[PDB]
Amino acid sequence: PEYQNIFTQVQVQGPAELGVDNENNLTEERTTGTGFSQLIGWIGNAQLGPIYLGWFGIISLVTGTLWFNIVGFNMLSQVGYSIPEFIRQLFWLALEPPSPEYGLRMPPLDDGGWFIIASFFLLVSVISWWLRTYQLAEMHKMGKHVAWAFAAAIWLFLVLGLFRPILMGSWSEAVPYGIFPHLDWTTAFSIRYGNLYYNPFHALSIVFLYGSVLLFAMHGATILAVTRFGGDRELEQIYDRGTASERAGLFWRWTMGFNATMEGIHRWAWWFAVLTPITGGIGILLTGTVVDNWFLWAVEHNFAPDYTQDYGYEAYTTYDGFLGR
Amino acid sequence: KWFDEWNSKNPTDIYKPAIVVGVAGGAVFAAALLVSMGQPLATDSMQTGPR
Amino acid sequence: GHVYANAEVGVTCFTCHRGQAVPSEVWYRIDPVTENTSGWASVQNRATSLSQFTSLPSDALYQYLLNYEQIAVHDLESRVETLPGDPTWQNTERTYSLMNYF
Amino acid sequence: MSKFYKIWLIFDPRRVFVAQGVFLFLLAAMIHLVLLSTEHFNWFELAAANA
Amino acid sequence: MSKFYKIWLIFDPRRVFVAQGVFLFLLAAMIHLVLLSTEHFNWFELAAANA
Amino acid sequence: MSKFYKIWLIFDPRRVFVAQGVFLFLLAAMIHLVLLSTEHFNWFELAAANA
Amino acid sequence: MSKFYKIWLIFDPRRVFVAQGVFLFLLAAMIHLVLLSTEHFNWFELAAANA
Amino acid sequence: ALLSFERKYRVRGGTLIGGDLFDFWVGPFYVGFFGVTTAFFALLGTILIFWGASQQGTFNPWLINIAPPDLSYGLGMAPLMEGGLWQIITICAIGAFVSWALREVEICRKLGMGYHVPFAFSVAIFAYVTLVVFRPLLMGAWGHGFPYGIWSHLDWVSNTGYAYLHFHYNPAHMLAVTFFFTTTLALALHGALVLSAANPPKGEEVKGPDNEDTFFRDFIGYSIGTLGIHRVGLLLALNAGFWSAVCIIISGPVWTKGWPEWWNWWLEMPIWP
Amino acid sequence: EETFFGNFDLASLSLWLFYGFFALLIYYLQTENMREGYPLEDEDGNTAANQGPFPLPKEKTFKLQHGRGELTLPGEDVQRRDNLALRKTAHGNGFPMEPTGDPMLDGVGPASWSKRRDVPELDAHGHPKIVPMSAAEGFGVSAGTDPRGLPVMAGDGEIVGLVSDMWIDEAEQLVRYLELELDPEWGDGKRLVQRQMVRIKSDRVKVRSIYGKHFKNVPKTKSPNQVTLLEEDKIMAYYAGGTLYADESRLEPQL
Amino acid sequence: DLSFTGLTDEQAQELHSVYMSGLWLFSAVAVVAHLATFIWRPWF
Amino acid sequence: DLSFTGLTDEQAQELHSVYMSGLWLFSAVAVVAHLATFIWRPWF
Amino acid sequence: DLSFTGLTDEQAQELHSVYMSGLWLFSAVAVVAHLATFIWRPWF
Amino acid sequence: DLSFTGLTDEQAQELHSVYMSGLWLFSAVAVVAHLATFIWRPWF
Ligand code: BCL
Ligand code: BCL
Ligand SMILES: CC[C@H]1c2cc3[nH]c4c(c3C)C(=O)[C@H](C(=O)OC)c4c3nc(cc4[nH]c(cc(n2)[C@@H]1C)c(C(C)=O)c4C)[C@@H](C)[C@@H]3CCC(=O)OC/C=C(\C)CCC[C@H](C)CCC[C@H](C)CCCC(C)C
Ligand SMILES: CC[C@H]1c2cc3[nH]c4c(c3C)C(=O)[C@H](C(=O)OC)c4c3nc(cc4[nH]c(cc(n2)[C@@H]1C)c(C(C)=O)c4C)[C@@H](C)[C@@H]3CCC(=O)OC/C=C(\C)CCC[C@H](C)CCC[C@H](C)CCCC(C)C
Ligand SMILES: CC[C@H]1c2cc3[nH]c4c(c3C)C(=O)[C@H](C(=O)OC)c4c3nc(cc4[nH]c(cc(n2)[C@@H]1C)c(C(C)=O)c4C)[C@@H](C)[C@@H]3CCC(=O)OC/C=C(\C)CCC[C@H](C)CCC[C@H](C)CCCC(C)C
Ligand SMILES: COC1=C(OC)C(=O)C(C/C=C(\C)CC/C=C(\C)CC/C=C(\C)CC/C=C(\C)CC/C=C(\C)CC/C=C(\C)CC/C=C(/C)CC/C=C(\C)CC/C=C(\C)CCC=C(C)C)=C(C)C1=O
Ligand SMILES: COC(C)(C)C(=O)C/C=C(\C)CC/C=C(\C)CC/C=C(\C)CCCC/C(C)=C/CCC(C)CC/C=C(\C)CCC=C(C)C
Ligand SMILES: COC(C)(C)C(=O)C/C=C(\C)CC/C=C(\C)CC/C=C(\C)CCCC/C(C)=C/CCC(C)CC/C=C(\C)CCC=C(C)C
Ligand SMILES: COC(C)(C)C(=O)C/C=C(\C)CC/C=C(\C)CC/C=C(\C)CCCC/C(C)=C/CCC(C)CC/C=C(\C)CCC=C(C)C
Ligand SMILES: COC(C)(C)C(=O)C/C=C(\C)CC/C=C(\C)CC/C=C(\C)CCCC/C(C)=C/CC[C@H](C)CC/C=C(\C)CCC=C(C)C
Ligand SMILES: COC(C)(C)C(=O)C/C=C(\C)CC/C=C(\C)CC/C=C(\C)CCCC/C(C)=C\CCC(C)CC/C=C(\C)CCC=C(C)C
Ligand SMILES: [Fe+3]
Repeated sequence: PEYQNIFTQVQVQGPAELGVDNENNLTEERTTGTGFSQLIGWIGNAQLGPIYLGWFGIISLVTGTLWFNIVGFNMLSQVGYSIPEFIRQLFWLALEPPSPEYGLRMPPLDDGGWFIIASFFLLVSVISWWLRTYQLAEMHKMGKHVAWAFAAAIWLFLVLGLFRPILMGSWSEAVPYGIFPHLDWTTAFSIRYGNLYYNPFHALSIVFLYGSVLLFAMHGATILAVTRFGGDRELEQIYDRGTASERAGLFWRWTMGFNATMEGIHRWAWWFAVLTPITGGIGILLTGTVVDNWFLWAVEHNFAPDYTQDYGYEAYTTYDGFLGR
Repeated sequence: KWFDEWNSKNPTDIYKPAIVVGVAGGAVFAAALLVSMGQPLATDSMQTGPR
Repeated sequence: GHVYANAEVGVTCFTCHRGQAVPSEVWYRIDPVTENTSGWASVQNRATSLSQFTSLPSDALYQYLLNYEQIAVHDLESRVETLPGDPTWQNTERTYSLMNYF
Repeated sequence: MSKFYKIWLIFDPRRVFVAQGVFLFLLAAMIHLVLLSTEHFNWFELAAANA
Repeated sequence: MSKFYKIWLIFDPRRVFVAQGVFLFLLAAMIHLVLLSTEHFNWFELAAANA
Repeated sequence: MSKFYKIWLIFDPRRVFVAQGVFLFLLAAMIHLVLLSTEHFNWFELAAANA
Repeated sequence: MSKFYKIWLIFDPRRVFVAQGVFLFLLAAMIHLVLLSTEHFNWFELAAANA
Repeated sequence: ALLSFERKYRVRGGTLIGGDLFDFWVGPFYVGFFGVTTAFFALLGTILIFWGASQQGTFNPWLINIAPPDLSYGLGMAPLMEGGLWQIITICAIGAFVSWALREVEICRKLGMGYHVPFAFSVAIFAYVTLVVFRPLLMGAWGHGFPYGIWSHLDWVSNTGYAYLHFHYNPAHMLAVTFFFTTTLALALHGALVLSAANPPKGEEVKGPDNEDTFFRDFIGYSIGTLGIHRVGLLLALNAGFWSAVCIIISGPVWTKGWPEWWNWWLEMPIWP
Repeated sequence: EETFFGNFDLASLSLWLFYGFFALLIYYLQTENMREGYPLEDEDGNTAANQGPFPLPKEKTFKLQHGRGELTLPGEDVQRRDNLALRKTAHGNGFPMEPTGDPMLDGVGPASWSKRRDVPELDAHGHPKIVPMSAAEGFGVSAGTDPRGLPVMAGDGEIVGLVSDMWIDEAEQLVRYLELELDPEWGDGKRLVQRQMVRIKSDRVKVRSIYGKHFKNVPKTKSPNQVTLLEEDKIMAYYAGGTLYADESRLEPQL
Repeated sequence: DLSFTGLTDEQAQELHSVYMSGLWLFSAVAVVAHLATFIWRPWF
Repeated sequence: DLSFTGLTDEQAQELHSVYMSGLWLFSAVAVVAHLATFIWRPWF
Repeated sequence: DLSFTGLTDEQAQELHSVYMSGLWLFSAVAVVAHLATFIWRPWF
Repeated sequence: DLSFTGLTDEQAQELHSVYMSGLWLFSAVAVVAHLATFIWRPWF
């Protein structure tokens, strides 16, 4: 068949690209040293490095390492410092939030103090990383879209861990640090407050998540299908329209009756992705503080379905009949 | 004695058989494997609520 | 009302015992399952013989089926005034462990 | 019936014979497998054992 | 008004005709279906009861 | 009413005919299926019960 | 009625014949299957029951 | 009405079947053989849904519910008012989806493009068919499919998840959820980077691909390129769909107990003391 | 919690506010995507009587690099073609157009090109972005099969020449074009093929879109060291038009 | 003279005559159907 | 005269004549079918 | 005369004759089949 | 005198005369195999 442009047929390699610079003097803080990986060169660029070292990046790295080490050493001490049993039960361990009886007060190290210290370090690390992503775009003389979309996810992060426990008045409302233990928190949160399906903001969040995955499938396929016209060079197509953009627009116009531009599709993508954590955080913040049972709320607002048939197995079959006796 | 027909008029012999072969050998036979992979373990279900 | 729920089904010795002096599936109290922990952190985060392959609390069957603690956790109105002492998501996890056992 | 030979004035024999051979095989194999998958016709019942 | 014919100097008749056809059919189907959701005006059920 | 022939100066028959062909068959299938979901007018079940 | 032959001045017969064949075969298969889905008109079960 | 550059692309030819019997446009929409079939199937399905709604007793969009038959009917046909309508609508929907994909193929052929979009849509079609055809066929009853209602098809998901107790412990569900989250994150980053290149602060010149490559190597130390990002996004979305289908198809016919129990192979390996 | 009236609480107010916001956002997003290709026209070239539900956006300005000036959109369609060898097949709207002469040589249908600028695309240094490999310092093949010297196979199975060079993108380290040297029996000079329409094997290079007799009419570059945007559009459109116009069986129904 | 569609005054009058005739025929059929239905099952 | 399709008056008259000839035959067949069905199983 | 397919009047008449012949033969076969089926197992 | 393959009437006849014998030999072998297998285990 025709070439489909999924893996590159042949690779070429030249001198390493050290990057652009301006009066801001970015070269001062950049590391020296690059590598080439031929395995990842089949799908994308092969060059590895260099990287930018600032104050925000170093602070974020140190605080994140501290948070990781605190969680890990607590998990190790919880098992008796036995390494084989630490490995055997890795997915089941966690560092647990404090008990409900302490409110917002500082608990003992045995019953949530380490949890609070680790949470403080993680918060510092994430905020420092956001500051770094803002500063880099400021020094490159570009727009601030990356920082604003990272801030939309940080909103749901903060609502889950900081704002809602303060509004409810207890640090015991936060999420435990563990793999199976945080999936237990998700299910228990859904059960405790009725049914999270009947939360309209959870439904809006699902709408936007599904839509973003659908949009990425569409955009990736469309750009790969017009690459024979040089379609992957999107910026030059924005500055000087070519036949790739026209064919890409006309496909969707003839398919569903309307289309986009080469620059306008990225606005659609940016909004569908960012709208997911915003609606999610609004939905989470309203639970427990305003609404305590979402199914009863749905019954009150008349969008809960009604069923006529009966419940129980004896209305449909017999115990002997199921067993085959 | 007709070698003056083949050498004079040449195409591709193996193109249509490759179609037949990628149709049955391909689709039909593999379908069998996939169905006969999960269905050998039959299951029965008991209803406890409305349809 | 329980053993004769649908038909005549009693209990004899050969219902818990099945030829053994000690019947199978008997349980003990194991509540402190991790070390260096004090409260809600002391009962759950471990795969034990009482937790049903999950990391849910191993405290159940001792507060519910031996002691008398409330199992229900739900609110019975769409909007209620939350008070301290009301059920939390940890009580919900304990009930979830009991229902897994059921 | 007497004029059935004019088929070779429509279809090229070279590309027909290879496809026909590719079809007759992949028919016989399917029939043999269908016979094997049954109990009464599996002949690996008198086989798979030596006294 | 005798000047109503000037609506065709603003709207294209080709698009208005299509829109009108779709609208009229959908409205008729909607009314016919609303009648059948009642007990007094469902003619199938009335036919069944009268026998 | 005597000038209704002028619709063909507005619409090309090539699109109109395919539109009408889709619409009429859709209508027929819908009506037959609606009749088949009642008790009084389901002829397949009436034939069985009458025997 | 005597001028119905002018339908072939609107639509190409080469394209009409293929579509008509597809439509007729699909309709025949659908009706046969609908008959097979009942009890009174399933001739595979009737043969088993009668003899 | 046409776009300013559209007329030179509207040529004749490139059809799988039909020729010029259906080769035209209606407004912006292209019509073909598969356009005709799509219209028929979609209209019949919608009208049948509304007939079922009228016979149910409610026209409320939140409350309409058309359900599959009981489990005692097996793989046979049910009465139309007790589950047969759902089966007819399912057949119509499958026909409509396949017709939509083939119409997309015809449009791709006429425009001279690759066939990536119909191939990507085929995976979503495959997930739907797994939900309504393959799993009920393996489980032995058409009544295992989800109902057609805006709020009643969430109750099906809830009850099916809680029938394996704790569904978060399904490993294939874990893989699918991870792929979904990663796809969304990648889409956000890609849109942001392109917009930031094309829309600098006021009074500044626009940027180029070198600038984008430099921002991401400074940011995280690696850049995937303007061609690799589209491949990666397509692959992530397709993997999400495929693993969703796998996770649902293993829950009924292959595993019967609760999902936490599956990890007993890890918890009891001989290598542990 | 209490209700203002009826069942109206904070959740309902938040929901209605989100509904209003989403309506405004949908309007903005649809309007931002109408900066190219408007207003609409009919099949005869005149402005259409219908223009839609959404009004046209206001103007925005770009500032280009390397002293190319400004770009304000929406504006006049500067990428428009002048004389198209096309004919109408109906007196109304909604029907296809028919080529007048040779669609592959006239650039219509899937062989269409857009009128881009007659200058090469530049990198950050201000040099032409795409360069032949013979004039790139320190570049070489690092993986895969090197296609230089291998023969080129046409779509009908004819050998037309040999691969003589590759044109690479220095900034992004990627191969963009393959350069061929035509045999005297199949034309004269050198031609370019985009990397996205070829398959490199161990002994040959295969091009399936066009036939052997179509290789002499591929558009040529003006200079042996660079290519402009117009030239690229004209070359890639030519190669893509063959997927429909190379053979009569590729255009008629497949059934 | 104002015209968005390119039509003329006389053309618009001629089109409107036939359109109104079709409307009146449709309305007459609907009136007869409504009267028959009212005699069959009154709703007032 | 107004003509979006390019047809003349006589061509439109011929086409309408044949079209109505088809319509009336379809309607007569449907009327016969409806009468037979009503005799078999009335709905009024 | 109006023609979109390129056929003439005589060719259209000649084609329609054979098409009608095929349609009538198909209908006759279907009628015989329906009669036999009704005799075997009557609906209505 | 059609020839979509470049053969002449006599050459096609000679080719068919060999094809038929090749088919009949396969038929005879299959008949004997089916007789043997039916003797092993009848299916009618
Ligand atoms: C108690 C509930 C259980 C649970 C029960 C289930 C069950 C059971 C299922 C999953 C499924 C899924 N779960 Mg889980 N799941 C739970 C909690 C979660 C959580 C979480 C806690 O955050 C997440 C993120 C998810 C997410 C997921 C995805 C991995 C997956 C969704 C399928 C999908 O996208 O296929 C997308 C594909 C499709 C089906 C779309 C098909 C589209 C078709 C082809 C097009 C239609 C066109 C349309 C008619 C046109 C209309 C528009 C026109 C204008 C008319 N689950 C809980 C714990 N989960 C589902 C799954 O994987 O099924 C495949 C599933 O069945
Ligand atoms: C039984 C389970 C309950 C349920 C319980 C919940 C709960 C509880 C929640 C979700 C939430 C969500 N649910 Mg739900 N949900 C259920 C079933 C489903 C189903 C389904 C059945 O199909 C689906 C598809 C979903 C889908 C979703 C998502 C749409 C949504 C998460 C938002 C998001 O963007 O996440 C993406 C996640 C984030 C962005 C989190 C923040 C991440 C930050 C930025 C990380 C920082 C970096 C890190 C600390 C450093 C790493 C170190 C590195 C190594 C360097 N739910 C059922 C009904 N659902 C969430 C929500 O918003 O609800 C309204 C939520 O809280
Ligand atoms: C999914 C997005 C996350 C991410 C990922 C990420 N980090 C990365 C990469 C990627 C994809 C690299 O390719 C690059 C790297 O070299 O990884 C091995 C790197 C890296 N960026 C880093 C920092 C970093 N980025 C961070 C952020 C993030 N980048 C995001 C959260 C963070 C966090 C979580 O806060 C940190 C700590 C390190 C993890 C690593 C350091 C790379 C560096 O210092 O310079 C470039 C590399 C060299 C010095 C030359 C080669 C040596 C390599 C470090 C090892 C591999 C070489 C081997 C020959 C190739 C094998 C293939 C590799 C792909 C593994
Ligand atoms: C629009 C919402 C979506 C989204 C967006 C989003 N996320 C983002 C961004 C954006 C726009 C960033 O710009 C930022 C980023 O850096 O992207 C590359 C990021 C990011 N999203 C992340 C995570 C994340 N996002 C998630 C979700 C989402 N992100 C949503 C779907 C999720 C989930 C649960 O779905 C997760 C888990 C990070 C990868 C990154 C933020 C990095 C950060 O804040 O790091 C802080 C630093 C530390 C805590 C230090 C950790 C120390 C480590 C223990 C070791 C050092 C790091 C090392 C490189 C790792 C180990 C490597 C080994 C080889 C040794
Ligand atoms: C991994 C693959 C992802 C994906 C990809 C994808 N979808 C696609 C495409 C691609 C690549 C297209 O090209 C195609 C398109 O044209 O998009 C604009 C499409 C498409 N995916 C769509 C929707 C969609 N995609 C979804 C998901 C996904 N799409 C995945 C996440 C979802 C969900 C639930 O997450 C939905 C709802 C459509 C907008 C579109 C194709 C729809 C279409 O045109 O169908 C033709 C038929 C009709 C016009 C209507 C038919 C009506 C039926 C006959 C009756 C109703 C039956 C139905 C079962 C009832 C359901 C009731 C509910 C309450 C449950
Ligand atoms: C860079 O590149 C890219 C682009 O480019 C620059 C792009 O743009 C895009 C595209 C992306 C976007 C535009 C972003 C926004 C997209 C989304 C949010 C995705 C979600 C989409 C939707 C919610 C809407 C999708 C709508 C659908 C599926 C419905 C549309 C379909 C119809 C109305 C029916 C289609 C018509 C047919 C089949 C023809 C009619 C049939 C006939 C037989 C004709 C005969 C006529 C009749 C029977 C009657 C008349 C018919 C009419 C009028 C048709 C209308 C129907 C009615 C009922 C009135 C991408 C990805 C891209 O990466
Ligand atoms: C029960 O319900 C279900 C759905 C399960 C069904 O089973 C439904 C089934 C159907 C609806 C079935 C429908 C079946 C049909 C419509 C069948 C139709 C069959 C035919 C029309 C068959 C035709 C066969 C013709 C054959 C075999 C012709 C052979 C011809 C030749 C071998 C001669 C070759 C020609 C030559 C050499 C030409 C000479 C060349 C020259 C150049 C002169
Ligand atoms: C009861 O509630 C529910 C919802 C269930 C319903 O059932 C509701 C139902 C409705 C609301 C139904 C509504 C139905 C209609 C509005 C139906 C309308 C039907 C028609 C207008 C039918 C018209 C048919 C016309 C035909 C068949 C005309 C011509 C056919 C020909 C074959 C003529 C061919 C012409 C040629 C060849 C011309 C060539 C001449 C030249 C000179 C080239
Ligand atoms: C019960 O309810 C449900 C919904 C289940 C139903 O079953 C409903 C079903 C329907 C509503 C069904 C409706 C069905 C129809 C409308 C059917 C219509 C069928 C036809 C019009 C069939 C026409 C067939 C015509 C044929 C076969 C014609 C010709 C055949 C030939 C072989 C002629 C060959 C012609 C030649 C050679 C011409 C060559 C001439 C030259 C000059 C070259
Ligand atoms: C009870 O409550 C609920 C909600 C359930 C309801 O049911 C509410 C319902 C409503 C509120 C309903 C409202 C309905 C309307 C407002 C309906 C209006 C309907 C019309 C105005 C219909 C008009 C139809 C006109 C027609 C068909 C006229 C003419 C057509 C033609 C003449 C076609 C021929 C045209 C030609 C030849 C023009 C060409 C002429 C030339 C000179 C070229
Ligand atoms: C011991 O062995 C070594 C050394 C190798 C190790 O270090 C091993 C380490 C491990 C094996 C570590 C394993 C770690 C995990 C599996 C961690 C899993 C973590 C999570 C799933 C965490 C989720 C966290 C948060 C969630 C879900 C939401 C929100 C959180 C927050 C917003 C947190 C912020 C907290 C704040 C703001 C409170 C601060 C309080 C103040 C008073 C300032
Ligand atoms: Fe992109």
